[PDB]
Amino acid sequence: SWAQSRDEQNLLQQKRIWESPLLLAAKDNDVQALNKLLKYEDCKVHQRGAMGETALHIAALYDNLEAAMVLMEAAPELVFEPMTSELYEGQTALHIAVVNQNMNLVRALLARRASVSARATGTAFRRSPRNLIYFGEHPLSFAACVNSEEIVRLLIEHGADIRAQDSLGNTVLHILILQPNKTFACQMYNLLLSYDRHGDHLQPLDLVPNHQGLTPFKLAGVEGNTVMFQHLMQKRKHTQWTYGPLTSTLYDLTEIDSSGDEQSLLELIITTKKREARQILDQTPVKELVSLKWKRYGRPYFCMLGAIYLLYIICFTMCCIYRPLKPRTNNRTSPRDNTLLQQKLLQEAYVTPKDDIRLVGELVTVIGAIIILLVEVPDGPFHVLIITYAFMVLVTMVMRLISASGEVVPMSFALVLGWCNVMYFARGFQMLGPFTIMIQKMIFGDLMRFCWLMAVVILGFASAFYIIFQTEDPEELGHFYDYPMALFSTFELFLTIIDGPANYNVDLPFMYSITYAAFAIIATLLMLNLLIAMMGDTHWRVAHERDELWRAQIVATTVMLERKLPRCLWPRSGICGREYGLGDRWFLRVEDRQ
Amino acid sequence: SWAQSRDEQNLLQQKRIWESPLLLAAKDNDVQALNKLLKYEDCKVHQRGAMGETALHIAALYDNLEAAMVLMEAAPELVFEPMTSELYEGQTALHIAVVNQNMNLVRALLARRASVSARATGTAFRRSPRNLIYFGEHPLSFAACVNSEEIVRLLIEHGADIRAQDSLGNTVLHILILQPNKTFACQMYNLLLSYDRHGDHLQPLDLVPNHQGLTPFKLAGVEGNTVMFQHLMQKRKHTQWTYGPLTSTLYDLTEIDSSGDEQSLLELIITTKKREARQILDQTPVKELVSLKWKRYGRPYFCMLGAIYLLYIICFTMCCIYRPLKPRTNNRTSPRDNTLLQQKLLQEAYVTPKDDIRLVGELVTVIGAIIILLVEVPDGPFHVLIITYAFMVLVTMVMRLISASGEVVPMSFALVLGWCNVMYFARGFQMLGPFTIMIQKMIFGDLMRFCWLMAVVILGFASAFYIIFQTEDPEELGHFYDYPMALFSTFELFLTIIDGPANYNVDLPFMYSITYAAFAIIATLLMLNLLIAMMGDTHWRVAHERDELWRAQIVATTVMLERKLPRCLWPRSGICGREYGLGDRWFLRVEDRQ
Ligand SMILES: CCCCCCCC/C=C/CCCCCCCC(=O)O[C@@H](COC(=O)CCCCCCCCCCCCCCC)COP(=O)([O-])OCC[N+](C)(C)C
Ligand SMILES: CCCCCCCC/C=C/CCCCCCCC(=O)O[C@@H](COC(=O)CCCCCCCCCCCCCCC)COP(=O)([O-])OCC[N+](C)(C)C
Ligand SMILES: CCCCCCCC/C=C\CCCCCCCC(=O)O[C@@H](COC(=O)CCCCCCCCCCCCCCC)COP(=O)([O-])OCC[N+](C)(C)C
Ligand SMILES: CCCCCCCC/C=C\CCCCCCCC(=O)O[C@@H](COC(=O)CCCCCCCCCCCCCCC)COP(=O)([O-])OCC[N+](C)(C)C
Ligand SMILES: CCCCCCCC/C=C\CCCCCCCC(=O)O[C@@H](COC(=O)CCCCCCCCCCCCCCC)COP(=O)([O-])OCC[N+](C)(C)C
Ligand SMILES: CCCCCCCC/C=C\CCCCCCCC(=O)O[C@@H](COC(=O)CCCCCCCCCCCCCCC)COP(=O)([O-])OCC[N+](C)(C)C
Ligand SMILES: CCCCCCCC/C=C\CCCCCCCC(=O)O[C@@H](COC(=O)CCCCCCCCCCCCCCC)COP(=O)([O-])OCC[N+](C)(C)C
Ligand SMILES: CCCCCCCC/C=C\CCCCCCCC(=O)O[C@@H](COC(=O)CCCCCCCCCCCCCCC)COP(=O)([O-])OCC[N+](C)(C)C
Ligand SMILES: CCCCCCCC/C=C\CCCCCCCC(=O)O[C@@H](COC(=O)CCCCCCCCCCCCCCC)COP(=O)([O-])OCC[N+](C)(C)C
Ligand SMILES: CCCCCCCC/C=C\CCCCCCCC(=O)O[C@@H](COC(=O)CCCCCCCCCCCCCCC)COP(=O)([O-])OCC[N+](C)(C)C
Ligand SMILES: CC(C)CCC[C@@H](C)[C@H]1CC[C@H]2[C@@H]3CC=C4C[C@@H](OC(=O)CCC(=O)O)CC[C@]4(C)[C@H]3CC[C@]12C
Ligand SMILES: CC(C)CCC[C@@H](C)[C@H]1CC[C@H]2[C@@H]3CC=C4C[C@@H](OC(=O)CCC(=O)O)CC[C@]4(C)[C@H]3CC[C@]12C
Ligand SMILES: CC(C)CCC[C@@H](C)[C@H]1CC[C@H]2[C@@H]3CC=C4C[C@@H](OC(=O)CCC(=O)O)CC[C@]4(C)[C@H]3CC[C@]12C
Ligand SMILES: [Ca+2]
Repeated sequence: SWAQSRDEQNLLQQKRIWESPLLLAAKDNDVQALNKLLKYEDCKVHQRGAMGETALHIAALYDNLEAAMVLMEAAPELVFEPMTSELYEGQTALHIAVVNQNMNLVRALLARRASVSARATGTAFRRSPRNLIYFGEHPLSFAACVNSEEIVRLLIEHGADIRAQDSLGNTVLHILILQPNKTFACQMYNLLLSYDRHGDHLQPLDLVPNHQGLTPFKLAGVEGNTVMFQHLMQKRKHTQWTYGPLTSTLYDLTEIDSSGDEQSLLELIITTKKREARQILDQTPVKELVSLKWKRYGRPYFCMLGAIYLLYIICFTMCCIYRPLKPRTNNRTSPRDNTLLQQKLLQEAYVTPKDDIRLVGELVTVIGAIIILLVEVPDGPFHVLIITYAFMVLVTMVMRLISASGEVVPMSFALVLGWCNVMYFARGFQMLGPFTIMIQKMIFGDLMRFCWLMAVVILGFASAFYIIFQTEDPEELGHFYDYPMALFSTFELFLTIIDGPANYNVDLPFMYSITYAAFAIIATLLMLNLLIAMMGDTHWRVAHERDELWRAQIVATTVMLERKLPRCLWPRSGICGREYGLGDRWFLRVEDRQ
Repeated sequence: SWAQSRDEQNLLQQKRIWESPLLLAAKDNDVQALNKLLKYEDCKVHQRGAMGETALHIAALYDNLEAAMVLMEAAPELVFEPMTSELYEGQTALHIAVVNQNMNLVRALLARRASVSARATGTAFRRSPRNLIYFGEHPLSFAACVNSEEIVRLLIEHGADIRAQDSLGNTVLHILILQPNKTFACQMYNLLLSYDRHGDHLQPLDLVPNHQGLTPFKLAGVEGNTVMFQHLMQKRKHTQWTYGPLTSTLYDLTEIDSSGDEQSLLELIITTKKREARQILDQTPVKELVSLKWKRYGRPYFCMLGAIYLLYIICFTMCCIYRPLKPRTNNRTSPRDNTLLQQKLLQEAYVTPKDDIRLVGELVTVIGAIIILLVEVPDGPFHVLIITYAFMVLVTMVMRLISASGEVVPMSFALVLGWCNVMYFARGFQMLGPFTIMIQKMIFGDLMRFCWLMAVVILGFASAFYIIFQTEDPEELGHFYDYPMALFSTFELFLTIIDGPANYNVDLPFMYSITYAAFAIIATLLMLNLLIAMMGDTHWRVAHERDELWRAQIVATTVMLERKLPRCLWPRSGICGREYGLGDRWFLRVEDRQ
């Protein structure tokens, strides 16, 4: 929709050029006709195009130097004209000569005092998936992103503010981080810091945030720019001594580690969707900072919560084992009625000393399910499972108070969710950590992507198996006696967890042997070993990147564990530079051998 | 703890430099202030730093030649001063100029007669995981390890004993083996043997042991230094003739093979924790020595003990098959009482001729279990299993004497441990050898690393399955009738070795179909095929390094088999050089084609 609208405008531009003799003589290098056209009376010099363009934009756009000069002595006021469309709003001819790097034509427009502070506020210039370039809004931003060091030196001299911000708030240093050629942005970043030699009317230029509060150093980490991260990090390290093949380097940790309640660089890499951003975790101030947080104050407090959680689930288990049950009051309805016990009423539930021991163990599992809904809910997948466990304990709390039949259904969800959250505390162990990443990527990327092909095969054969045995007696082969049991039996024959139905004392239907032989080939052989082969490649991919997926679990745990525990038992990392003559900062010393 | 203490001392050094005008003028190249400071009265020349350092240490540490010379004519007695801390104790300025390779400043301190036998006995110089360098203690050791051939020639002339030993006992040749740049240590090893041209007041320098009794040749094998092993081996080989493309080389085998009761090089590579040390087993005197020990005297005596052990386990088996049993004296307690035989008392056990044949077969399995506890216990995993077997035979010996019920529990351990020690004698066969390395690395590296995630899933669903069927009659579906049977049934449904519970003649509970369908997906599909895919990569890794893992089993067997058999049936390997005019040594001839 948006692309089809944009394509009809770029074809409409080439029509309006082709119709106008003025614009066609500018597109071509036709200085002959531009003489003869401009000597006519009134000439339609200020005629508009499809993009809002003028004649002097066209000569700048097609790199026609000789046609662009003749239009400037004819009409000198075309230099001050922006494009007036919606898709190129504000773009002047000084932007177009800067992008095309027409070095001779930039000096011409600066001699005609073209404004170097004109903002290209269109929609082909926004940072968006619709646009292939994001060059900013000012001519200094366009020249820096095309790697034109001569034009950047040229129009800073003519007075381009280097501290200018576009709509997103990005300065010229934020935009250089977002460019795809990362090597040339490192040479260009240094050239723009050789300037800013002014009065420094705020904090210096590499410390100015955009509208999301990111300085250029944090934006190089959030976006995943590892080349511009290491280049910007060398302003922060500080070599103490060099003793042969040894170097004691002292890193800064001011924007990397959490100062107060602001979001630090470790909190922003975890809370972003770029897979490239998790390459910053392997960098030389950040790799040593996570190991200090984890080995000292993270792994003690994570194996302490993990052992308080085991004693909570064993206490919840034994008060589901010893739940109150009484013999059945009624008589059996049908011969298919197997239930012979029944749960007690609330009055008769607690009338013995062993019921008072259970009442203590039941108050603990209620209090612990309220504390989960005060730590977690007023704020990944184990967020949802610890909340869902906490509801199921309070759903079966209500059913004990108002005496309601069917407490086994909230308890059975609470047993298998309460026990399978012990898998959360497996990221404290390096050899057990990414096992839960394999269980995640097999469920939400292999099973939830191939169950749609199994539910087709199960519904096809369970309906065939049901009507084959629909005339038969279920007291011999009762696998398919009604339709929900034929679906459950066919799901079990698929996974080969119950044996195939056979009697050998009666004559089975003729279509049974043919249908079950076709079933056991497409279901048990072929489509069950597709899934085992799909999950075998998911295992291989995760176990290959095994140690970098564990370190992203350690960062996310330490960030979680610090913002919820009180500050008095979480010391700040590093050495404080007050009483060593280094400032107010917090340094991390790294000694290395080369 | 130790690292946080070390970091606060290296920041305290940079503060005390920055405070003192004397030390700050030495850190910088400030010969101006050092003139004006030293001309003041008393100057605090002997002022101490945070590391125990003086002013002349600082100028040596920051490579300031012009500042270090002015401090020597001012105070000439600063040359004889060690650092006085705990982390740099004994280090002089002559060590610091040697490490930094300040060639002009070393000749200055030797002109000021700095002692070349001063020991850097700190804690930043010990061989330790805390330190990134191990350079020794003397200036000759520091210069040799930084590959400075000019300083080593310089201070041997000024009288550095080349035969000096640090606290670990290492000479200058032991320290060169421990260095990470192995190629430059080979050039440096030869230069220090061009010296030792003295009276040779003990055995020569490449034969001097440290405090663990290792010469440099054995230390290059224990540490895994294969480059310095082949370089030191060429002093031992001896070419006899060269007949075209043929070479009869004669190797020495004095330190490689076991002379007496001392530990040889093959006994030290097996008994070390370096994985690098097992690369020495593929070297040209050592690869041919293991094949001679195994093909001649190892494989006969290992297939002879392996056939005496089969006749021992068949004899132990048939006296467990024919154990004394009598009909049950009591009557059945409950309908769940299935036992209808009972073991005899000791009086009535041996009263027939077939009991006298068994008594012979039972005395053999008692004697053979005592001999195991006289060969093995007065001294890897099959150490423990042959000892555990030997206890279980003597536990069930006691229970036969004092008549005690329950001999089936010591026997059942003794049957499966006695038979699975036949897998020990599978390293005598090259195609069966590393199969037991795959069984080891799957148990103690895959199962004991993923059973913690299965015991979470089994405890979650066995508790759910138990309370679903807790109101139901167990005479139809009795898989989960009490809680230890619900755990054993859920472990069996996990591994898919019993069929899923179904009746089809009664109505099962509603939560059963939902819980078992969720169980059969996460347990039988997903987490059972994780483990099969994890063990599939353990197979692939071991079968790749298949032949070098078999040769480390052959070395460890031959070492074991030689120190336990008497010497009269184990001939020494090689040809003795007495009656061929070669010494007292034992040579191994290798003929090769190039
Ligand atoms: C770190 C990892 C730990 C490792 C494992 C360590 C522990 C693992 C194992 C642990 C125990 C093993 C159980 C054995 C069964 C006998 C017990 C018993 O006497 O039960 C009695 C009732 O008991 C109840 O009713 C239980 C209900 C409440 C339990 C908790 C109360 C205190 C909670 C406050 C603090 C909670 C924690 C605080 C939370 C932070 C009666 O039972 P019985 O009739 O005698 O049973 C025989 C049945 N049979 C005859 C058929 C055979
Ligand atoms: C290298 C690999 C070898 C390959 C395989 C070769 C061997 C493999 C096979 C071997 C034999 C197979 C057995 C067949 C059964 C008949 C035997 C018999 O007569 O038993 C009798 C009792 O016998 C006993 O009580 C046995 C107890 C002691 C056995 C050892 C005694 C001498 C040990 C000293 C030296 C030990 C060695 C020294 C140690 C260094 C009675 O038995 P039965 O009542 O007639 O049984 C019929 C039962 N049925 C009727 C229900 C069916
Ligand atoms: C699917 C679920 C699977 C996992 C289930 C987990 C659930 C239970 C969770 C955790 C249960 C308890 C921990 C288990 C292991 C014991 C200690 C240990 O070695 O762990 C860690 C050290 O931990 C330490 O720091 C030891 C020093 C004591 C500090 C406090 C420890 C708390 C122990 C109880 C005091 C509590 C006080 C309240 C009283 C109850 C070692 O971790 P690592 O170095 O990173 O290992 C990586 C290397 N590896 C993998 C190769 C080995
Ligand atoms: C009421 C009782 C239960 C209540 C709580 C339980 C509710 C569920 C718990 C947690 C769910 C909430 C977290 C979202 C999923 C996490 C994964 C994710 O981050 O993104 C995922 C999108 O996610 C989805 O696909 C949406 C989920 C659809 C089904 C949800 C309900 C079905 C229950 C499910 C029953 C499990 C079936 C087994 C047994 C029946 C994308 O996948 P990925 O992981 O990011 O990458 C893998 C892709 N790769 C392979 C290409 C690399
Ligand atoms: C991925 C998830 C899918 C899982 C698959 C299964 C999910 C199903 C989940 C639950 C279904 C069971 C609910 C329990 C209540 C019982 C009512 C009932 O259904 O059966 C009733 C019958 O009526 C029917 O036959 C209804 C089924 C019609 C065909 C199924 C199409 C729906 C699937 C389309 C989805 C397509 C999307 C998938 C492909 C893209 C009762 O059966 P009866 O007792 O035998 O009565 C017969 C009367 N007679 C005796 C006269 C003969
Ligand atoms: C097969 C697996 C693949 C499936 C593919 C689909 C192809 C489908 C092909 C054919 C299906 C067409 C069925 C024909 C109708 C017959 C009518 C009838 O009732 O039977 C009669 C006998 O009839 C016979 O016994 C015929 C014997 C051959 C049947 C087809 C064998 C398929 C060979 C495949 C070779 C390999 C090909 C594949 C290679 C990979 C009556 O017998 P009855 O004893 O009285 O039983 C009635 C009992 N009842 C009354 C209770 C109901
Ligand atoms: C899980 C356990 C599995 C294994 C079961 C082990 C338990 C039984 C163990 C061993 C039982 C007996 C040996 C079995 C094989 C026979 C000989 C042989 O070929 O082996 C070896 C030669 O062995 C020789 O040296 C033969 C020359 C006679 C010397 C003494 C042999 C002892 C035989 C009885 C006299 C004793 C007197 C006491 C009275 C009984 C060949 O070894 P290889 O060349 O290195 O193999 C590599 C090639 N391959 C793998 C491709 C083949
Ligand atoms: C009472 C009856 C039995 C009595 C004796 C039996 C006791 C046990 C016998 C021998 C044990 C003594 C040797 C230790 C294990 C050898 C492995 C080793 O050297 O290093 C291991 C550390 O070792 C461990 O992990 C410690 C073992 C913990 C559990 C021990 C008892 C459990 C029984 C066990 C029950 C087995 C369960 C199956 C069926 C039940 C490291 O593993 P690795 O091999 O060096 O390399 C593989 C890792 N890789 C893959 C990353 C490369
Ligand atoms: C990897 C190794 C772990 C293996 C997993 C399995 C290990 C288990 C091994 C052995 C257990 C069985 C021992 C035999 C003696 C019987 C006593 C008994 O347990 O049941 C008794 C009940 O009491 C209970 O319910 C206790 C169980 C509570 C929860 C389990 C916590 C232990 C696991 C925590 C460790 C977490 C570490 C793992 C995760 C990090 C008797 O049962 P009953 O007859 O039905 O009585 C009910 C009375 N009623 C009739 C009134 C209702
Ligand atoms: C399912 C597998 C995954 C599990 C995930 C967890 C999700 C859990 C979702 C739901 C669980 C919540 C249960 C609701 C409570 C009902 C109360 C009741 O007792 O039943 C009533 C009927 O009620 C019905 O039959 C409802 C119809 C089916 C609903 C659930 C189908 C799940 C569809 C999933 C589609 C694919 C989704 C997944 C795709 C991969 C009474 O019936 P009854 O005959 O009288 O029986 C009582 C007999 N008793 C008295 C002996 C006890
Ligand atoms: C009455 C008393 C004795 C009961 C004790 C209660 C504890 C067993 C509970 C109370 C608070 C719980 C914690 C509350 C919140 C969290 C955060 C939660 O983190 C996540 O969900 C992050 C997972 C992810 O995003 O991947 C993990 C469980 C944990 C530590 C809980 C572990 C179990 C705790 C310690
Ligand atoms: C009464 C008589 C006829 C019985 C004969 C007894 C033999 C069957 C026993 C006695 C001594 C036993 C040996 C004693 C000790 C050892 C060393 C033991 O070596 C290890 O445990 C090393 C394994 C490892 O470290 O990996 C292997 C079994 C073996 C050869 C035993 C094999 C079986 C032997 C020969
Ligand atoms: C009656 C029941 C309860 C007894 C339980 C039996 C297990 C405790 C035993 C039987 C089989 C044994 C295994 C048989 C073979 C091996 C391979 C073995 O591998 C090696 O040592 C190879 C080393 C090398 O050659 O370099 C290590 C012991 C292990 C895992 C054993 C460990 C203990 C096991 C599992
Ligand atoms: Ca079966």
